[PDB]
Amino acid sequence: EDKAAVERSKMIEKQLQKDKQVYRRTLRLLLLGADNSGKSTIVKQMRITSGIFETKFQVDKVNFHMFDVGAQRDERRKWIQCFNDVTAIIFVVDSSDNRLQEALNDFKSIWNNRWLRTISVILFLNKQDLLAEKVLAGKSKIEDYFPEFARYTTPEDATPEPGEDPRVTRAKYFIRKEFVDISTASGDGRHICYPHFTCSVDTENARRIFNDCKDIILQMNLREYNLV
Amino acid sequence: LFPAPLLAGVTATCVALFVVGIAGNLLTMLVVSRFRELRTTTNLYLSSMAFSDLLIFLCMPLDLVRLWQYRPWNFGDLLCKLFQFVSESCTYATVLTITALSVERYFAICFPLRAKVVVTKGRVKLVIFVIWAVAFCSAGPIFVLVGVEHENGTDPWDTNECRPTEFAVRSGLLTVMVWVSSIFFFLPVFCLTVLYSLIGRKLWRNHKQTVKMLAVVVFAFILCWLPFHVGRYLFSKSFEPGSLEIAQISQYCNLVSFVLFYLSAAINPILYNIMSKKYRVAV
Amino acid sequence: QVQLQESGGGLVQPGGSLRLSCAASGFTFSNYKMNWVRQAPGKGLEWVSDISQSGASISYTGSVKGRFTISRDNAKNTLYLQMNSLKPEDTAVYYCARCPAPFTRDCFDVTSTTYAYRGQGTQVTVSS
Amino acid sequence: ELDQLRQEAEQLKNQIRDARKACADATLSQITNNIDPVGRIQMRTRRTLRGHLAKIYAMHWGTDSRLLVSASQDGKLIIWDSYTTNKVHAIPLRSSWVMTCAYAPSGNYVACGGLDNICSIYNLKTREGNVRVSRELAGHTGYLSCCRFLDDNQIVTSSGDTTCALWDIETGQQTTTFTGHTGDVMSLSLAPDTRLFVSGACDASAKLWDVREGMCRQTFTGHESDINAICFFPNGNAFATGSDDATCRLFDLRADQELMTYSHDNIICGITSVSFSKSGRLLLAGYDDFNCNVWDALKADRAGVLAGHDNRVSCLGVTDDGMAVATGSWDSFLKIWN
Amino acid sequence: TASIAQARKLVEQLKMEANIDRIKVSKAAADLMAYCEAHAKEDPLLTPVPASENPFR
Ligand SMILES: CN(C)N(C)C(=O)[C@]1(Cc2ccccc2)CCCN(C(=O)[C@@H](Cc2c[nH]c3ccccc23)NC(=O)C(C)(C)N)C1
Ligand SMILES: CC(C)CCC[C@@H](C)[C@H]1CC[C@H]2[C@@H]3CC=C4C[C@@H](O)CC[C@]4(C)[C@H]3CC[C@]12C
Ligand SMILES: CC(C)CCC[C@@H](C)[C@H]1CC[C@H]2[C@@H]3CC=C4C[C@@H](O)CC[C@]4(C)[C@H]3CC[C@]12C
Repeated sequence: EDKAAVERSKMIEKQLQKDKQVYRRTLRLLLLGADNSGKSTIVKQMRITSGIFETKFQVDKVNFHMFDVGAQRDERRKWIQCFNDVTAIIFVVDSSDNRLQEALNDFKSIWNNRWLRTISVILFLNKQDLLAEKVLAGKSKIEDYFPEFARYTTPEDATPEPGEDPRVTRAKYFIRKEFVDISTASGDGRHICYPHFTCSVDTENARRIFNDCKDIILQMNLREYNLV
Repeated sequence: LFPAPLLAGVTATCVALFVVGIAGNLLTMLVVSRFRELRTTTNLYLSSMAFSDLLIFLCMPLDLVRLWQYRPWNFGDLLCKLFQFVSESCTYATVLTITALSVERYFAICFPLRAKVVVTKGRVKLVIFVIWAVAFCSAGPIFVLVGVEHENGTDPWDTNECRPTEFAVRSGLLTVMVWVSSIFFFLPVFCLTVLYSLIGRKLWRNHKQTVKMLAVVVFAFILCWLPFHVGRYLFSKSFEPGSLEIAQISQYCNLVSFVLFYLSAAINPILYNIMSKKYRVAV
Repeated sequence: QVQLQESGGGLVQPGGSLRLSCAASGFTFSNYKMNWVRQAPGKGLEWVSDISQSGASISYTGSVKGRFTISRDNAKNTLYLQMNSLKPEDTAVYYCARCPAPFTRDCFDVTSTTYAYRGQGTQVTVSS
Repeated sequence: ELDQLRQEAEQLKNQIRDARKACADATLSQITNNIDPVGRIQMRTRRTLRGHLAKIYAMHWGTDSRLLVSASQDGKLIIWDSYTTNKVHAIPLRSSWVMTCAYAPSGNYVACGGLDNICSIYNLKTREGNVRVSRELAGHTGYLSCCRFLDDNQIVTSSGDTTCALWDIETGQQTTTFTGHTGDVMSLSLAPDTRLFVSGACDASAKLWDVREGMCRQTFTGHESDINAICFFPNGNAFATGSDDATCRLFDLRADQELMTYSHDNIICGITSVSFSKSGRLLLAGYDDFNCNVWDALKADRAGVLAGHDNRVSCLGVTDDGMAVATGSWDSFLKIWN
Repeated sequence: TASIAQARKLVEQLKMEANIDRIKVSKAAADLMAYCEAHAKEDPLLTPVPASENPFR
């Protein structure tokens, strides 16, 4: 009868509230990257025909669910829409210079998509030891792919990361500046790109994500608490 | 007492504040009740504060008659006592909701990822209930403090005034009430200053406008409430021997405190709501 | 039906020039951002350049910047790529692609697995 | 040879175009102009269904016209009773990225799938009184976009791997595979007699499939961009497709071409879902802008508007008796309109 | 190497689409009009029902 139906509905609604707590307390991340990007290795650094993989890890008692696209076709304009409410997109790009323009175009599409236009991107410029080896070697020239590098000079306010030959710093900061230009040239402060120089061996990658999420959540709290 | 033009200006400004504050506090309640996506914890605190401010403004006409029109308080003594109790309870509830809102803003800014777990919306309704319970418990002595008195040498119909009772003045209840009231200035002011200073430190490390509006909030709170409690203390002191010269100071201070007291209820919706983009679009 | 037909381009000596044209049918040509993509022998598809709906915004890949220029004619529903100072590495099949949806700023049109809104391509060869 | 076959395909395309142009003796507008407009269709929100934490991606009415299942990407299927708004079931999904849900015509099962590339069949009438995953149909190499029961033992699904599949639920293996699309298959509509189904597949083309033979009978073009939604006309001799080019289109199977185009210069956003009313006079289309439009399916006029969603309208559905239309949106609310 | 087959697959397929028995568009338009005319009064959304028979009231 109607009383039993209402009782069952209320029993369901209790469980729904219990699940709402967990759903709200957890942060969801979308891990994007190309085949050459070492994202597959970054996943293995999160030590706590399927079409999606989930790795759930914990930083300072905060739970992150990071989602890696599995068996999907290369056309992504439709399933990417499923991720318009994740807290962040971790975009991993390999520094090898050449696939850099491809990664730049991918980042541009992600940045300017209508359904991803409020999602912040944590940009992992992965494989920086390889970048250093390639730059020092001198055999590969960035100017052959990015002619503007022929006149780019390191900013005076750039952190040096002690122990880097100036050529490595110039190259890495030019590569960072490409993505930062893409991110700042379009949209507005509705979302922010957080560039990082990382290696797949880095043990602090997780921490970086945490440090960025605190900022991302902060930016929403300023709105949620009538502060802006 | 006072020059007639002074109280004419007081009542004019008070009527203007009445319309402005009624509009703001009604808008807050309507927006929060209609829109389900706006029923967040800050908006629950702000709905409680809007109710408190609306009640203060609804009590305002009686207070303004008590101050300006000077029609003898032939109304019920229960009416005087109860309306003073309502005004005081709403004042304390507004102050405590401001404090709670600052404490919840300090979290979610200095601990953005801790607040997602520690802050529970189910407990926010309990917090509002506790705020209101404390306000009622603290305004309870109003029924012992206030009453309808008269000039001893005249008929009890042409000089009936709703005021603190001479018994309370003589028994010392006035001073203890003054200090209990001052608690609701010192605790909120210190809490707001400390927590918003820490928020400003973090954000400074848009953020400029956030810090500016926090400074505005603290400045408006101090402006509206320091005269209130200072005037209450002066009014208590004016009944001691040799305090004749400070009676006029107390009178003027309490007049300005009346104006600022109702300005506070008029301005709270502006300080806490219109600064939000979501609220502005919701309107 | 949505169809893109590219013409021009072929064998050319290094340092030469070639004007590739693409005629578009089956859709409102002026509502879509247009792109030039290419596939060199033994490599994947590579984005070359893009031009917006009105042509006010243009972009090129670094390897061709300063040599190729993209243009569009909406009255004729045509896209042009004028390629100057041809290099041997430009040997490739050139495809004209268009943004999957109108009025958008993003494109997802370099995919190998049969992106629907690009043509069959035209071969451009640079050799001695 | 590649070039020879390409030339042959182009010549056959010209032949088909000429044949369907010869069949185009008159237009639908020139034939329907004498019918009286439908008037202004004013519809109100009778119910609002709350309980989904995240955006709703799909909903489907039960055959009884009372119970309806919705899927949210928070990882839940909710079976609601629309009359009372009571939640009858809340099924937690193993993969939260669900993009489609289906209600068995018998009401005994529901289905759902998404980026996991698997169609999960859930039994609603277990003796123990608790819902369980009856089956997990695997074999697609891309996300499931749509699924629809033919029967308690057969379900047809469309995937982002460009193929559709007819499954035998008991054995859990693809009885048939439908191939021929080049883009992701976004939606499929099952025919009233269940012997055919149409599919729209992100290549600006729709295709008609015979379930038993497993071959593409007809291919319809005319859209300029991806087809996100497809719906059969109630008699099963026509269907409507909505696309990202911000227009809906009506196709007739027997005339084999496009009859009507529903679009307005003030609409520059894609269509996410389409549905026909009981008699087929009204075509309801959800849009990327947060409100749905009701079109006079015969005269191609916008008869009404359903506004009330704060975000993208992701799913649409009309009851089998036509008494109400449910719209689900990315704001996580389903609204019943009447 | 398989692409040559795909083109073939396409070509032959187009043939089975060219050989179907199409009908004049006027017939189809008239059929749709006839269906809508016949079923108009049975459509609650097209013809709003009295509030008593509406199950959502
Ligand atoms: C004339 N009345 C209207 N006014 C405005 C007053 O200020 C007064 C007369 C006065 C007028 C002009 C000049 C000098 C003195 C002075 C100030 C005090 N007081 C109150 O009534 C207090 C009673 C009270 C509540 N807790 C206290 C703690 C310590 C002292 C008192 C109180 N409560 C309010 O005021 C309400 C609750 C309505 N907000 C009467
Ligand atoms: C007794 C008088 C003087 C004051 C009592 C305080 C009352 C009015 C306060 C205390 C808690 C408050 C409620 C807290 C939570 C909600 C839920 C929200 O969806 C609508 C507002 C509503 C319902 C608030 C309305 C005002 C409220 C009921
Ligand atoms: C009337 C008084 C109490 C208002 C308090 C203002 C508070 C809310 C804000 C406004 C601007 C803020 C300051 C802005 C910038 C800095 C520099 C930083 O390196 C240390 C913190 C410090 C010094 C902030 C402290 C808090 C601050 C003073």
